[PDB]
Amino acid sequence: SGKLTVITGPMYSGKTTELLSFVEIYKLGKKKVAVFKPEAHVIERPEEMRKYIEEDTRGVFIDEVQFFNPSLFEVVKDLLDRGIDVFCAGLDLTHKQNPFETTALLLSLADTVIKKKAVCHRCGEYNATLTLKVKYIAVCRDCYNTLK
Amino acid sequence: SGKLTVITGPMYSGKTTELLSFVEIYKLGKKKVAVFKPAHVIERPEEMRKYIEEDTRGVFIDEVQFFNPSLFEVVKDLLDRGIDVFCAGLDLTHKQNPFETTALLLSLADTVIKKKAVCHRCGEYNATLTLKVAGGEEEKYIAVCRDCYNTLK
Amino acid sequence: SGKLTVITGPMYSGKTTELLSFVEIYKLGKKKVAVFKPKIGVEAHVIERPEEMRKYIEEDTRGVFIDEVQFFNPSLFEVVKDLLDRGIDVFCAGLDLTHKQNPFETTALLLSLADTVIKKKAVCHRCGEYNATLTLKKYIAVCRDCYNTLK
Amino acid sequence: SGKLTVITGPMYSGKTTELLSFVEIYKLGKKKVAVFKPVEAHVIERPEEMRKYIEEDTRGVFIDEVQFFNPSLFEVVKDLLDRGIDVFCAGLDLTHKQNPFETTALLLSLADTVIKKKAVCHRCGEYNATLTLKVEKYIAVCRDCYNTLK
Ligand SMILES: [Zn+2]
Ligand SMILES: [Zn+2]
Ligand SMILES: [Zn+2]
Ligand SMILES: [Zn+2]
Repeated sequence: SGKLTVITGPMYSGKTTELLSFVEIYKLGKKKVAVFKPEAHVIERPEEMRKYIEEDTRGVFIDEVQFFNPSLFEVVKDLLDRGIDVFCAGLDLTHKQNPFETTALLLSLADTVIKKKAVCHRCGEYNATLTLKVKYIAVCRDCYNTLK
Repeated sequence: SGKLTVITGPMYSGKTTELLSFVEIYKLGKKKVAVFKPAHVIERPEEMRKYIEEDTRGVFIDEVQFFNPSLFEVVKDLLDRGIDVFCAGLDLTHKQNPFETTALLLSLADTVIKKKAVCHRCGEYNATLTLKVAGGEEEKYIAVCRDCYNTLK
Repeated sequence: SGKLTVITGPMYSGKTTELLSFVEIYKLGKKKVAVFKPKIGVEAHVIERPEEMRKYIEEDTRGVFIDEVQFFNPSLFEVVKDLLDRGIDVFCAGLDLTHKQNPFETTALLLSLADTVIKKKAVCHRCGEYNATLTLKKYIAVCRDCYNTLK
Repeated sequence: SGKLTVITGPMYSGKTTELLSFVEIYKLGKKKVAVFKPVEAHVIERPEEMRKYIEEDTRGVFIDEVQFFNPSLFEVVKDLLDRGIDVFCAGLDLTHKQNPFETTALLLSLADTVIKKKAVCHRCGEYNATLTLKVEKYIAVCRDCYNTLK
């Protein structure tokens, strides 16, 4: 079976650079990869991935998954079932601290969860877990609460 | 502020014994804790209020799958008040669908711990799913890897 | 091949309990385990030397659990490796650093071998925060800032 | 105080880019950082040479290929943590004969966080390589493949 890794955290936490880190490890090992965003194939629906996935593909990499429809749950469970490893990067929470549904569903399915931190825009510590509106900023919980 | 740790995985993955690892650290430290299951046995997340005091430094909640998704805001508020929260629950049902309350708390978590069980079928330390099977020997629930889930279920 | 998991942290960081959390999952799963501790599966076999483990391991044994590894001879590194090569999962708990913040060598060597590392924290004795990573001095668990205020 | 993160694994498991990724997060957050090897990056022979490149401003220090530094790096890193500086180190945990690299082992002891990286196994093509093997070239392999090839 393939395994699912989900990388998550606020804006500016290094999510996409983590994602393409694994992309690099797979390419180095000479595994065939397919990379998607909402060199990546820019797609509207999760059902568009099949067209860029070959019999040969052993890794599928997905960026900004919060923006995909939740049907990506089922398409990823299917790739896993076929023995394809899947890596997904996206925001866990909105700027109002509500979950992004597609990331939540993927977090439930994940074999491995990576939570990434950012530098806090207000206090400067490497301890920021949240995204705050106004342009977007990454902040820790305490700073989020004092800023609104 | 408080930080949220979420322990999850399939049945028989040791998630309760794990959250007790955490209760104990706090007791050893002479800290006041409040422990909940669906340890006080409550029905609604809004009932935690009654058992949490001004010097409660840690909140521990088991079987989180069985609570209403309002637990998300209950926990968010505890974190903002500086109280550390530890939650254990199942991530997926025997049909491999997400439990909503667990999925919400994983989005909010500072730290996620994914637990594995022993695969009931192939024997390896690698089971991530729960499956309902015929219960003639010991309907029953078993923990399986994905390969074995697909073979059996 | 077997997998190595190492749990480390200061005193009072719940390392022993985490180790039993792993024993019990093998037990529920009907796997045969062997549990060891050093001379300072329901029995913890108290043994002096890492080479003494072989006498309690049957062809059948699928997981090996070792507590307080800092007190074992560093030969534990080769004995654990052999166990991995024979398809047996090993889980080890111990202190990473002495009360003087020097590495415990055996725990150090096991960390380089580990497939998985779990770093555990205690409640800070001075501080009250869930952030102690160090042991001090009675022994007391403390965060790095309080360790420096106290000594 | 600062916190120590140690990134480890076999060759081609992506340690260097993992470390640089943490550099980028810091640089974007407008923290002053310094990088070292056996935002300015310095090549240094001894760990004690970091001292002259750390300013009162410096909030992150990033150190690569740590298996080649003297074990004295442990106490240099301890001092930096004690002065409020965060430290990220990346280096090989095991040599190609599966003996510990001493310097990494000690930093693993000091670490607050440990990241173990995996490579794709050169022999069986899986994402499960934890070991390095001299074959002269070096390759990454799982334990099972290592023992199959020697
Ligand atoms: Zn802040
Ligand atoms: Zn199985
Ligand atoms: Zn303290
Ligand atoms: Zn292999």
